Amino acid sequence: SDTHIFIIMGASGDLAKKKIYPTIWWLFRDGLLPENTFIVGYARSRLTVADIRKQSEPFFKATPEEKLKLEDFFARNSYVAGQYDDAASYQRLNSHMNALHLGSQANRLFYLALPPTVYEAVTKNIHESCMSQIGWNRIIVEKPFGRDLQSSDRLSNHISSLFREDQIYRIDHYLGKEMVQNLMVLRFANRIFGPIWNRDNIACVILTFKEPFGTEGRGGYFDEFGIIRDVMQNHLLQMLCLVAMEKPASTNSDDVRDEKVKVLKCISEVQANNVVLGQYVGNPDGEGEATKGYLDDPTVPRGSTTATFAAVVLYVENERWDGVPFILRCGKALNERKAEVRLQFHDKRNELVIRVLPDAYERLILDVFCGSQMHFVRSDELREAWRIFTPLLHQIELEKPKPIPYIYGSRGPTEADELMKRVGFQ
Amino acid sequence: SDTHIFIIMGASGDLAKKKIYPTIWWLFRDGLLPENTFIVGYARSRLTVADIRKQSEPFFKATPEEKLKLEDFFARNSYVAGQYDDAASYQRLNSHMNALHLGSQANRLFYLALPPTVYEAVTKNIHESCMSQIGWNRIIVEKPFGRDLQSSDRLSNHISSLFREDQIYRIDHYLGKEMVQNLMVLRFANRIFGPIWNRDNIACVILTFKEPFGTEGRGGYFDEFGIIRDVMQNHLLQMLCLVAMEKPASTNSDDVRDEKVKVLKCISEVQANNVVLGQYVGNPDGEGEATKGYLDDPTVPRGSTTATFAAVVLYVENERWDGVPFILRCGKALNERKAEVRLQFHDKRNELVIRVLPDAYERLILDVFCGSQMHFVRSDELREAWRIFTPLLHQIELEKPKPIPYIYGSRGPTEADELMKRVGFQ
Ligand SMILES: NC(=O)c1ccc[n+]([C@@H]2O[C@H](COP(=O)([O-])OP(=O)(O)OC[C@H]3O[C@@H](n4cnc5c(N)ncnc54)[C@H](OP(=O)(O)O)[C@@H]3O)[C@@H](O)[C@H]2O)c1
Ligand SMILES: NC(=O)c1ccc[n+]([C@@H]2O[C@H](COP(=O)([O-])OP(=O)(O)OC[C@H]3O[C@@H](n4cnc5c(N)ncnc54)[C@H](OP(=O)(O)O)[C@@H]3O)[C@@H](O)[C@H]2O)c1
Repeated sequence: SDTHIFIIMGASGDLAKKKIYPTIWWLFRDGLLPENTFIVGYARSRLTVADIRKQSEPFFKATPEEKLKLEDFFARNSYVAGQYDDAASYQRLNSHMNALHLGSQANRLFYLALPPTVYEAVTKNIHESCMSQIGWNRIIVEKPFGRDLQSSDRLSNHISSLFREDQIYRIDHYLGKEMVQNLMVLRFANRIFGPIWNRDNIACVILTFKEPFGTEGRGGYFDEFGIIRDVMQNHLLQMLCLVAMEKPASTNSDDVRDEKVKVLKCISEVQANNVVLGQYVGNPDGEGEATKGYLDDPTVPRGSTTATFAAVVLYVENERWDGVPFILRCGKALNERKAEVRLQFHDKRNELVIRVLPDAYERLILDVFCGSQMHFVRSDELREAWRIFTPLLHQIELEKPKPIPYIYGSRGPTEADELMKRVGFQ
Repeated sequence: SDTHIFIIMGASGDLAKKKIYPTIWWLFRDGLLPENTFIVGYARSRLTVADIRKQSEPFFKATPEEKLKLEDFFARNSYVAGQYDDAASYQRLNSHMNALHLGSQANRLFYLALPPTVYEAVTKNIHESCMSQIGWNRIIVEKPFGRDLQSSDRLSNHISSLFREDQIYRIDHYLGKEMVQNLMVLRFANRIFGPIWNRDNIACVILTFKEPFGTEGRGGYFDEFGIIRDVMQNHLLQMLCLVAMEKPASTNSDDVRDEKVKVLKCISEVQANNVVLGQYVGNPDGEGEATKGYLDDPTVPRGSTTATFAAVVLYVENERWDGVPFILRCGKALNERKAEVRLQFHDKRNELVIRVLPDAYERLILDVFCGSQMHFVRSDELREAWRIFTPLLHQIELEKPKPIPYIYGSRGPTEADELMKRVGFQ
């Protein structure tokens, strides 16, 4: 229809006031939201809309001449309070949404801006209380999608036992304002260079994600993940899929995601001999945040063996690719801010390099509004990535191997380049 | 065999003392010449080897410790004097070559460092006087290979009436020390991206040759050619061939040159509507040779309509390429020193970019020594390029259209970009 309700499960946290309210503001200001779109937040802290405004207007970049549009925006805003496992609270939320103009028939988009530890509760109550009877119901879940195959499997099974896959939207948007253009141009490259990309012409493919900045006083949150769960298992693996995939049956989201799943189902579990881990130490001669290392961050626990750099070799095992090594190299606190995919050819060796107005996160919100699931990891697709990376992560958490120390600013630990050479790179 | 004689027809000119003596020195110093190689020069001016040495040693970059190798080098040197159409002079040359150690059986490589106006004479006398009876005989001819289809045809017919094609080596080496790597990597790219390069995936191909420097006090020699005869008709057309060619039957020089000829035989004669010509004027705000324009060069005749920039659209007409425009854009005195080939794809539009120890000219001398004709335009291949570009050049010399004036440092006359847009570039 034409009436939409944007439920924000958790308006009192960072992601709410720092981004999603600003981003929805930015889409409304530019006339990109549906004309009949209400924004309804919901958390336990009792507070007025004006409190959200006083504590989240700084981040809007508002200018005096455009503020009347903002007044209409906040007329669209409303907020109610309640618990996350209180049936009466969800009933109050549902009745308040029904009270809005045409809220009975309206589409409902639930953004779970909550720590996944409460998801099991929320997804339940919504399912039995707040789902629309006429319009569609789409839920946006947030990272982490578990931390291993078992936890991710239990969470995804719980969520998919209540919502069809065309209602589950797993969003990921923390690696740059050009995050969607990456996958878009990589899909275009797979559609163009489809016939060339075989084991006959290519000897090795690499996928690189370098960042020049460290954790920057926030290594405490990064310490509970690791560089494998933060960059590799989700994004680099998705672009590996996009590189190695077959020609899709069409341009539907589900067909290309089927091809990505088919690619993932051919990658065996990575083992430690094909893995090089590294941790960045403070640069003695640099200045600024360059002087501090990973362990010099106060939020990082002492003795942390968490890797902030990883080089991993995977192999797609079919007829198109066999023995062709896919080298995923990523790392915080490096020499450049580079995100590229280089395919080296069977012959100095020659290689093809693929380097990178709706801006990423906004593009993603608009995809869930229109309904295109193109860029969201699908539930069965995730299980395969977690299967690939789970034994290695269990081994790392069990044995806790000391990551190779590398100097802040270096390209990486020399063992990574040695690993590349062992498999056949030069 | 093992004995070689390097005849240099014309040791008293620039190309002799500035390059070919230095280059052969550089190949001997590095042990790249055959061990039994004699260097024998020949021109009308009577002079000793020591005069060539006193006037060409500056250009050798000799260092005190390496000069004993140079003494052996000049022991290999010798020189005789005579006319270019005097039978007795060529008889003296032949007897002197026979006098050398094993000179009767030795291979003979004739380098015609002479203005082509005497070629007809030289190539005759050699054919009847100085060709070896046991070893091979290879002649290196030099630009210009004529100036239109008729003159080039008469010259090539005269030369090929005396020497087989595996004896004629048309050398071209004035556009950079990386001139051979260009064609090498372009051949590799054709062998790799063969299946992709069709009219289905590609909408437009461009081939760019930009130079940031002007004529630099030597516009008098450039004025008799034009930018079409200096860059486009020879080099850019060769790399167009290398891009659009089919898969060769093997890796022989003659098979790939057959493919290049097959490509050339499908390009019709270019007409003025697909041509944009430009002449560089002095930059008022720049400094140095930037202040002077093309007409400010004293060696340039007043009122010269010679084009120093050209943008030309050609079309290969077969089944692999049809309606696919090949845009050859070249120009002296520009913004960058760039030599690239960009293939634009059928969709912002995406494009594939191909940009560029034996160093070019040395690599070429070594190819004629070993005998690989890979990088030398073959006699039947040249005729096709001259056929393509002859009507346009006749029209330019007849009507003398004033080239579009463009500012020194600009990308080029706006009419070139307009021409690109007319054919379908964006
Ligand atoms: N790179 C990443 O992976 C990344 C980065 C940023 C955010 N995120 C995800 O984004 C989501 C939003 O989190 P946030 O960082 O923006 O802020 P947040 O403080 O984690 O959560 C926002 C709201 O959640 C409720 N909440 C927090 N902890 C709770 C608990 N233990 N029990 C019940 N309710 C609780 C509170 O609402 P009330 O107290 O008002 O009820 C709080 O204001 C999280 O799921 C987080 O994982 C991920
Ligand atoms: N970009 C280009 O196209 C380019 C650039 C450089 C050179 N070249 C070619 O390289 C070749 C070498 O020429 P160069 O520039 O190095 O010097 P050059 O002075 O043209 O020729 C060298 C020798 O040729 C003889 N010679 C010159 N004009 C003659 C004439 N009208 N009749 C008879 N003999 C004559 C003289 O020998 P003696 O007086 O001792 O007998 C002279 O020392 C030429 O064919 C030229 O076209 C081309």
